[PDB]
Amino acid sequence: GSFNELNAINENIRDDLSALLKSDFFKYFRLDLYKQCSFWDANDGLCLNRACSVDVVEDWDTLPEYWQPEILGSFNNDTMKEADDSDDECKFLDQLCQTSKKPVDIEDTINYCDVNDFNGKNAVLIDLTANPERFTGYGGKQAGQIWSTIYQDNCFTIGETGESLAKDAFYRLVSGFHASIGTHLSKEYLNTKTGKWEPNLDLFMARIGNFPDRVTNMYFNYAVVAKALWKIQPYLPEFSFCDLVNKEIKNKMDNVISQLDTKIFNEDLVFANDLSLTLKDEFRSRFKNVTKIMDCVQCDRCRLWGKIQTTGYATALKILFEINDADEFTKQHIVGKLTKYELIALLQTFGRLSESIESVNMFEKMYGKRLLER
Ligand SMILES: Cc1cc2nc3c(=O)[nH]c(=O)nc-3n(C[C@H](O)[C@H](O)[C@H](O)COP(=O)(O)OP(=O)(O)OC[C@H]3O[C@@H](n4cnc5c(N)ncnc54)[C@H](O)[C@@H]3O)c2cc1C
Ligand SMILES: *[C@H]1CC(=O)N(CC)C1=O
Repeated sequence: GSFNELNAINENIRDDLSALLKSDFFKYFRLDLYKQCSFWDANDGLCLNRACSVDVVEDWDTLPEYWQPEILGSFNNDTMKEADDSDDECKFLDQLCQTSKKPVDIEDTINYCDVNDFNGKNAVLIDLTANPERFTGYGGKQAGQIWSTIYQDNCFTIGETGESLAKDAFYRLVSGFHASIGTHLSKEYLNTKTGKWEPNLDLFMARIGNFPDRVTNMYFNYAVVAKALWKIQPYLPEFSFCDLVNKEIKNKMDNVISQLDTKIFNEDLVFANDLSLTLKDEFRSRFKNVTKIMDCVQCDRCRLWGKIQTTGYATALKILFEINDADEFTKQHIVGKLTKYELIALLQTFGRLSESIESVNMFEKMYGKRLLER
């Protein structure tokens, strides 16, 4: 029954959210090309023995050279650009249009990236519109080990208030995230017979359709992210007005968020009121580690989007935990302190979840039509 309300909300914002995500302000994301995987060599030592590929398509050996996993998951050249230490993504929403640099800086220098701890040994700005999440063929042992490690590190301090609650929330968030990716690779699948990317109903049923709970987890994630966006809206500063190109972005983000109001928000989705300060920080800490293990993903596009969504979820949790027991002054502070980096992650993550719900609707129709066919 809650699918009805959430999906209704999503039908109305779907197109407005899409256009926003395509704007100059939100279309790029800062990514460090240098991987720090605490296990195997992520950078060089490319994945051998297909320990990073999926059997799926009968056999890749019978498919053309340019349709292998390493290519389907690679970045587009003519899109990304070098990221400087002045990258707006490192700045706080408060520093974006601070009344003609109210914070002086008419001399010396100010490295916001280095300050806010963006120690990327080699960061670049990727065009998310030209590098969409899609089926890349990535999978196998590495993919499975990464997912397992993530799910297996669901261990909070015993003796705490809601240790069971935190454990359930963490699992659902990861599951919705995992499912979200499964829905996208099913929606954006490469038909090795026409070279066209098209919906693959059979894959979807296998990764999602026949496991209703994965669908439920995506709606849960959608509500969590939507609630975090709803919670910050009243404290968003005028972060875009001073920029000619993105002048209306702040207002256009308001158009979307305002259409999200639902009674579902009255619910304590991540148990903010039931988790001790110790679990809240442990919970947050687990997600940063998820964001870290993303460096072990060999597939580049998968890593980019993984970094985006995990960061998106970490931001949502930060918002919902902190804004919970906070006065108005603290709320403006909390929202004003989010980085552009974090806001892009949060909104882009909401975009992935919005498209996933839409894709489920779409696949359910394909399913219904194929059955009416036979
Ligand atoms: C962060 C990350 C990002 C990725 N991004 C992409 C991508 O953009 N494109 C692409 O083609 N591939 C991507 N992959 C891979 C994709 O997630 C699969 O791992 C892959 O298609 C191989 O499928 P599988 O059938 O081996 O495993 P999965 O379908 O990954 O299975 C893992 C195991 O967990 C279970 N499982 C599956 N989904 C859920 C869920 N939602 N909730 C609870 N359990 C579940 C399954 O039963 C199975 O035992 C990514 C992997 C990681 C680790
Ligand atoms: C998580 C925390 C812990 O000690 N275990 C057992 C190995 C977990 O599963």
